[PDB]
Amino acid sequence: MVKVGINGFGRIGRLVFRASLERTDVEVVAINDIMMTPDYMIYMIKYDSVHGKFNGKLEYTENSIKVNGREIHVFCEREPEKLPWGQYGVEYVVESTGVFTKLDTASKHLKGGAKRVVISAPADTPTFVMGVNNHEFKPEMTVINNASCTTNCLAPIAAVLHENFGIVEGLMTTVHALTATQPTVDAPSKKDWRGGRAAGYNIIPSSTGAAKAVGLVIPSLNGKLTGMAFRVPTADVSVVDLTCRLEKPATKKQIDEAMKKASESERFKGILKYTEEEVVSSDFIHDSASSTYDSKASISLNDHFVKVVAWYDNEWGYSNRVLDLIISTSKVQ
Amino acid sequence: HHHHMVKVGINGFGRIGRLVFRASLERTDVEVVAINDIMMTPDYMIYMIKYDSVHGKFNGKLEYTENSIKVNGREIHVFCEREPEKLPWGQYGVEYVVESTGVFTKLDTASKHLKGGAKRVVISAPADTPTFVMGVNNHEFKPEMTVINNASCTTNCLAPIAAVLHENFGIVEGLMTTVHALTATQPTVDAPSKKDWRGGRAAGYNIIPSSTGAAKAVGLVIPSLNGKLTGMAFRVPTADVSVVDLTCRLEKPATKKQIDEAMKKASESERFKGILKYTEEEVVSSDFIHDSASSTYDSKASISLNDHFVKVVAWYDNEWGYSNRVLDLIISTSKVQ
Ligand SMILES: NC(=O)c1ccc[n+]([C@@H]2O[C@H](COP(=O)([O-])OP(=O)(O)OC[C@H]3O[C@@H](n4cnc5c(N)ncnc54)[C@H](O)[C@@H]3O)[C@@H](O)[C@H]2O)c1
Repeated sequence: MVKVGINGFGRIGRLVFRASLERTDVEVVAINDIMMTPDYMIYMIKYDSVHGKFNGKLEYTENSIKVNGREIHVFCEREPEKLPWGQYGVEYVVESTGVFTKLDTASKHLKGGAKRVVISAPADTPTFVMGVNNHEFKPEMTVINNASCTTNCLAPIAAVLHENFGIVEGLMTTVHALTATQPTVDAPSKKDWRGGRAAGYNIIPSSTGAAKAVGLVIPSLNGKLTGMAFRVPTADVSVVDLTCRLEKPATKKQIDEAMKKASESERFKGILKYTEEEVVSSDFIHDSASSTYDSKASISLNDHFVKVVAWYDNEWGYSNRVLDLIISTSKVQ
Repeated sequence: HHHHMVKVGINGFGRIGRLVFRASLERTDVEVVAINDIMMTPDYMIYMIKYDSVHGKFNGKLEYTENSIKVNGREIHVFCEREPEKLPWGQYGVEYVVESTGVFTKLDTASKHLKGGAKRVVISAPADTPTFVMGVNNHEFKPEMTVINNASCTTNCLAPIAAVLHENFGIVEGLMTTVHALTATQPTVDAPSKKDWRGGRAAGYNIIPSSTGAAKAVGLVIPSLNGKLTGMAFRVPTADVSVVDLTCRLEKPATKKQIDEAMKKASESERFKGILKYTEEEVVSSDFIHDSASSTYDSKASISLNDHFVKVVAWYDNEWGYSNRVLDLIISTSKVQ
């Protein structure tokens, strides 16, 4: 078992934790969050507005929680440099506070004896998408990141189109569920004015590096994609809308068959999924895929110009990929 | 000199017909003198006119009688007929009838209003009649076209944008997405929708893929674009205001700055004034509530991958813009006899 510490017990931190309870090869042994105490922490585990109630046994002390009888240490430390991760045998720290997305600060987790760090967001570190480039990990890379939820949805789709038909150029939109960075009312957002507007009552254009980032995980696509986002009032589950020009001709049937084949390959099993059903966003709540290709919603203008639609639970799929990446890179020493 | 004030009848006081009516109260180039409906009585009509969850309260005197309503002293006759051939529009001086039943789109069907005395009919939706978008092809109207339609709100947003791109740089091909506010055809809970399974799912709690013919229909108002665009929609939980997201390949190289200039110049032209607007501000959808443009180009949100491949973002109040375009089309075609 790989012993994991979680820094920042938020939407991603708490769902990484629930996901870990379903795995036999990884175990969360320590949690840090400065806005919680252990008794409050088990309340936040128990009740979840998106993913429902957790029904296992939950107990607390003043410095630990117990989940189905297993004790997990709880820190409350604002500075990563001060977290004694090594004292509790933590091998990997999940860095999911949202405020240490830099190699500079995320590396301070190693000072306390963690051995590796996975940042749960894009960062100035090696970047990985499971299914696409996780086998490029090198053992000296002590601090890495798992990209964004959007990159994890788009990269498998782009790899299938590019490998089968070749992507000449592409532009992406993601229609994205609300996240914690948005306010409930019109509020200050110095670096992103539109992002300060009331989240629940607006379609809000937003910038994203996900399409560019696909060029980092798929090098031959460097410079050939870009895109943007619209934030909309839903609680969870987002969708990628990728318009691209293909080098070689592909009928809509050939695109469907390529996506279906890919969803059945060892490389993308559980990561890229395939549907022909009349689905809507809530149908992917608690679906652990990184990407589900929507055959009926995707459309072609012609054999060289297509719009592909792919769904992702931005909370649950990404959290499961964080654990997948930890397991994958842990085998590389 | 000036043009006459066109007398209009509204058939179907549903959401579109009622917003056309409200738009006409804010204006002086047209007046609605008669309203027909069968799900409403005159006292209930003034309640729906007075209060609006999107567009605010109407300030002005509203009264009702057994067969009419009064706005600021002016009497408007209210009908409750089933077979529109008997409707005596001509007795009340009605020149144009706005067909906002949300059903009637058969050419002969809509023509029944001419038996009562109306001269012309505008269908407030796509239909198997001549099709028009203000600023794009309204000057193609011929006086023998007694029944016409104003396309859809999405086509009225997309077509001005496509005209500027196509005329300045040339569209080779394009794929469009519209992220669209809720409409009345969607239910509040998961409910049967036999011709559209996704569209029966609860509207307020889902992103819902949907079909739209709007990108293909651009070929009807811009014939050289026939077969060069298609697209789709995502319905999302907002009350009003939608956005077109158009990904285009261009013939002539265009920098992002040249695209901005072309949209800006179009917004200042007599052809597109008040129809296509331009912004460089950090806007969000609620900033377009009660904005009567067909389309507002969003400079900061639009993005170019290269000089030949661009994504253009354009906002539209799907309720208020289209309602004002219906009245504009009435007026524009009334001048052609
Ligand atoms: N929510 C998503 O859909 C999603 C998907 C992929 C990646 N991410 C990324 O993952 C990160 C977390 O996002 P989230 O949505 O879980 O955020 P969140 O606001 O729900 O959680 C952040 C947590 O960090 C805690 N925290 C803040 N500063 C801390 C500190 N100094 N020490 C310890 N704890 C601290 C907060 O109390 C909070 O519980 C962000 O970088 C975000 O961009 C989010």
